[PDB]
Order: sequence, then C-alpha cells, then structure tokens
Amino acid sequence: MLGMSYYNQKDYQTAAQTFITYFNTYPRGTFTELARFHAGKSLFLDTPEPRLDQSSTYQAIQQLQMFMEYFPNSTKKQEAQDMIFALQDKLVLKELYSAKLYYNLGNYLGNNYESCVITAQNALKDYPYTDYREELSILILRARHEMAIYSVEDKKMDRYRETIDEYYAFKNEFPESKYLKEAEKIFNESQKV
Amino acid sequence: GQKYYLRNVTWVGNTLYPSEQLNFLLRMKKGDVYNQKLLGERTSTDDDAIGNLYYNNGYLFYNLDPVEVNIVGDSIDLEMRIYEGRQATINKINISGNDRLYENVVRRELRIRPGQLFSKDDLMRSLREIQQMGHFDPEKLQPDIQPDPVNGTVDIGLPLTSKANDQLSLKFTNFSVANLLRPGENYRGILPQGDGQTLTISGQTNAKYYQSYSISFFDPWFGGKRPNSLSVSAFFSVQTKSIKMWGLSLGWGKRLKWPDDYFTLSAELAYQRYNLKDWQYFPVTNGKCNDLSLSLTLARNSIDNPIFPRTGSDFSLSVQLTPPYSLFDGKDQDNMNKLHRWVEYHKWKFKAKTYTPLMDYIAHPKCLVLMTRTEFGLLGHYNKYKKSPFGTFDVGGDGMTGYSSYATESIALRGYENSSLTPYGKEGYAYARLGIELRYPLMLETSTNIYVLGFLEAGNAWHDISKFNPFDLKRSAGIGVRIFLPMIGMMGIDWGYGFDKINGSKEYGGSQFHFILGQE
Repeated sequence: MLGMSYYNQKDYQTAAQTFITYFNTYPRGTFTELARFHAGKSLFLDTPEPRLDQSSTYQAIQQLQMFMEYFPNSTKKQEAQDMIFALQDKLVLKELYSAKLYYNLGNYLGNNYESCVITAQNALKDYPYTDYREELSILILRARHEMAIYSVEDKKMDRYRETIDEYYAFKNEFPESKYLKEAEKIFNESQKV
Repeated sequence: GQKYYLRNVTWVGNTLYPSEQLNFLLRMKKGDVYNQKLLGERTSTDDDAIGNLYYNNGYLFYNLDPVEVNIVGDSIDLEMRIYEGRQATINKINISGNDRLYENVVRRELRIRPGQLFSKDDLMRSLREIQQMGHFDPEKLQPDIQPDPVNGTVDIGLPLTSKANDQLSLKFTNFSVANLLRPGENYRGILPQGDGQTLTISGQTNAKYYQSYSISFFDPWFGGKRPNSLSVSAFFSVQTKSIKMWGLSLGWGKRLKWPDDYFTLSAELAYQRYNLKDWQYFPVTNGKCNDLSLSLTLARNSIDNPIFPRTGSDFSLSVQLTPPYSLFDGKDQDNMNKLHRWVEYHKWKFKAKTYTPLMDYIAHPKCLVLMTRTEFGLLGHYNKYKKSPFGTFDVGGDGMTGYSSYATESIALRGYENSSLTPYGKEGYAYARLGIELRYPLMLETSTNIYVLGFLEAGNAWHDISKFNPFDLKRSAGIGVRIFLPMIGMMGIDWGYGFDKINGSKEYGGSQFHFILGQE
C-alpha cells in the first residue's frame, strides 16, 4: 500500500495511479472505498484553470459516476455528488468564456454575435442545471439585441421580436435578478419595433 | 472480363453546377477507352474531382455512384448518380492539447465560426494561422471533422501538440502581464504564463571589453479585442576611454483589408543617444548625439511553416525618416563632431523571399524546396555635407559579428571573411544582396529540425549612394547545414567560395567558413 503516502505529499499523479491500478486489478484491492475515493479526489485536485485543456476533468466526471455505481452504499456518494457538480460548473465556465469572447470581438470579420448566442445556447442545453444559467441567459439577450442592430434592413423586425422573446423568457425564468436594468433598456429600445 | 469502349456519359441529381462544366471536369468524351479510375480518380480522389467540388463547398452530406448500362458488344453507357444534401453549418469547435496557452489565445485566430457555413478555404487558412503562430508544433496537425446528418451540422475537433519556446538571454514567448499584476486564482510558484504575450531579456556581463543590457515586450492583441499590436523595447551598452549607447522605442501594428487580408502595416517611433570621448572607430570622436526616427513598414507574409517553409512568400517595404533639420525647420577632422548634435537621414529598404516546392509536396511531406532572396537598401541624406555617421550598413560574412556594436546595421554576405566589403572609412550607404538556395531537410520533429542546402549568393555595398549599381556584384557559391535545438535557436555551418576580388585584392576571396547562431 503506497497511495496514501503520495496523497499526503500532494503528489496527486502517483497517488492516483497507485490507487487506481490496485482497484482495477482486483475490484477493491484491499482498501475498498477509501482507495476509490482518495483516487477520485486526487484526480479532481489536478484540475487545470478553467480555460486550459480540461483533459482530466472529463475523466474525473466519468470516474466518479462509475464510483457511484460500484459502491452505492458509500457515504462518499454525496462527496462525489457535489464534486461532479463542481466539475460540471467548470466545464460550463469554459463555454461561457468562449461565448464571452465572441461577444467581445463582435461584428469583426465574420459575424461572431450569432455565434455567441448559439454557443451559450449549446451551454444551456448541454448542462441544464448549472449555476451560470443567469449569466448565459443575459448573454443571449445582449447578443440578440446586438445582432438586431447590425442586421440588413429586410431582416431586423424578426431579430427584434427574438430579442423581446428572450426578454420575457428571462423574466419567466428569473422573476427577480440583479441584471434586470440593462435588460429593461434592451426592452425599451426593441419594443418600439 | 470487362468491356473497353466509352459510348456515352450522363448525369442525374445535380442542381448546383452546370452539366457541361462537370463533363469538362470529368474529362471524358464519347469514343474513348473504358476504364474505372479514369472515372473514379476524377470523381472521388483528386482535388478537382466532382465529389471534392461538393465537399469543399460545405455540402458534406453527399454520395455518388457510377451506374453502368447498355453493357453490349464493346461498350458501356454511363450515368452519374449523386445526392445533394443541405449545406453544413458549424455547430461546435473543440480544441485540445493546450497545456500552457488559454483558448482565448487561439479561438481569436480561427477563421471558422460556430453558426456560419462550412468551407475548406476557411479551415485551411485557420490551420495556416495556427502553424504560423508557433506556440504549437507546425507538423502533425489535422482536424477531426464530425458531421451530424439529423441536425445537418458539423463540429470540428482540433487536436494540437504543444511545444515550449525558451532559451545570457531569455525568450519567454507566452508570458502574461495581467497574470503578473493580478494572479487569477493561484500563481503556484510558476511564471505568469498565458495570453500569447512575449517578453525577452539579453545582455553581456564581460565588463572588461563588453557590457550591455536589453529588454523587450510584445503584445499581439492589444486590448484583447482587435488584431492590432503593441511593441516596446530598450537597451544600453559599454565598450572600452569608452563608448556609451542607450535608447528605446515604441511601435504599433495593424492588419489591412485593401489588397488582401495578408498585408500588415507597422509604424514605430524610436530614440537613441550615443555618448563618447577619445573614441576612434567611428568618425565621431568627442561629444553626444541624438536621433528621433519615425518608421513605416508595409509587409505581406503567406508562408506555411516558420522553421522550414515550403510555399508562400515574405515581402517587406520599409522607410525610416528623421526630421530634416538642415531645411528651414532648423536652418543654420575639421568640424565633423559639430553639426551632428542631431543626426539626419532617411533610410529605405526592400526585402523579399520566395519559397517553392520542387517535388509536389503534401505527399512525402519531407519534400525538397527552392528558396530565393532579394534585399536592397539606401541611406539617403537631405544635405550633401551633413551625412549621418550612424545607422550605416556593414556587409560581409556571418552578419552576427556586427551585433558587438549597435550604431550600424550588419548584413551577411556569405563567402567573404567578415565585414570585408565595408572597411574603416568606407562605410556603406547603399547595398544589394541577392541569391538562390536549394534545400533538403534531414529531419522535421517537435524538438529538433535539420536541413542541408546549397546556395548561389551575390552582393555588394557602396560608400557613395550615387554609384549604386545592382548589376556589379561580388559573386559567391557553396554549401551548408543548420540545426534547430529544443531549448536554443539555430546553429549552422556554411562554407562558401568567394569568386570575385575586393578593391583590387584577392585576399578576402577563396574558401571561407561561417558559423551562424541564433537566427538570421
């Protein structure tokens, strides 16, 4: 048995590989849920900053999901539950930065504001229950109005009504929110047309 | 057992392109030998084939089938059956392998966008930009295209392979000032990396003949919102009675849209001061001199690989003025340390390179290339007598040797000793350098890159600009090799035989060796 020594020295790679290789070669090795869950947190703790490669975070998600079904009896099911939530929020934060980048560049070469709305909508659909739903929704609303401004004169009223639909959808989703003031100026500009 | 006569050809399913144009692009006619590849290679493999003519235009939801009918006697009648789907819109872009570089840095240089229609030229251009950026390996890049026929969209995976660029001197290539002044969440003992910004420091600490300090910083996306860049630098140096030089500069670059979108304009403003007493290798001997210079440079760059380019070109046209104090703006050894409190000149340059493959390429990508160079320069003067003692050209040899001094511009001319064509009292106010090269690489890899070449140079320089003559040159020839190191720049070996004489003497010609370091 070695993994816990590597875990105490914060060498997460060796701790992780000495734990997992032992409970892969025999379903519990001889340390059972302790090795599994130490390996799960060790794999979690190497997590990069939210805009690097993310390779270990998908692996962490699937490893914790498969832990929940190898040992559903464990009290560490909760400790994996909130961990997979934290990982999901980081994965969503990456996509949120992507959508923010497309809003920042804007109507530069290409379009980039239609890209912003579809990127953040993909975020909303791929991870339904994240914290960042408010930020993603307001980013949709801002990008909708931004597209409505610069569109060709034959195709502006439809973008305006899409913007007002997003306004009422944001109110339906969040009857109160800290971002309502800018939303309401967007509404007051678009409801005229 | 097969037939051998092409009796007719036919098309069905097409709407997007005219049937006669596809007859031409299929390169067939009735009354010709029946084959299979003759059709297939021209319909499913080659870059002008019909299938590629649909695929590259974003119509990826397609299929195709050569139908054979009337299989009688010697003949077959043929009909092209194809499927036209809906033009694919990009749904997602996934990028992986970026160990040490935020996605912010790379997604801003992509030419494709989510929500726009797919096209081959945009994807190829995006890969060219990534290759030229240099933070990833220029080889072993290929996109993982995945379509979805139910929603009719495509998502692109970009697997990338990383390499770190760093070399007394230091070449931090992905160093961030925002991460320096305010760490994100944990600096964790690491340098403040990211954002694609670069920082560089260099200097000599010999101090008994040479001493120097220098620093530079470059931000390719200033403000993080547009492709316009900021560049700043500064320097200082002693050399043994001594000579003192220091200065700084600030510059600003911008991508253009007029001829094409490869052109980049650059503007820069610079300051320098020279400090001397009882010094002797310059015409100036005692005093202090200044210069303010404004530079405009127009450049175009279209190559594929920085380290061993194989297609494209690199053109530059530059002009560098300092205000004309001799005219009414400023109006009024014998008196030469006089009147050069402020120095005056206007320097012009043209510089072009041109890389072609000679054996197809793409296939057997090790390839073989022919290069080509053509550099001209002029250091003009507003007034016949107040010619600048600083900024002159120095030519002959490796070129690197001249960076023991910073008041001149050193130009390599291979096969002629060092600084041979421009000795003391004959400083160069105009020059020309031409020359072919044929190159073959031995190895191209992430860590190290190797290639061998034979050249054919020709160059010259003049002390008097009015005697510029680009058809009277000191010819050369030779062979050489170069090495790129995992944690250092180039090192290479060049041998050359100088053919013509210099100033009536053959002493500097003949066999010569040059030892290149860093980068030309």
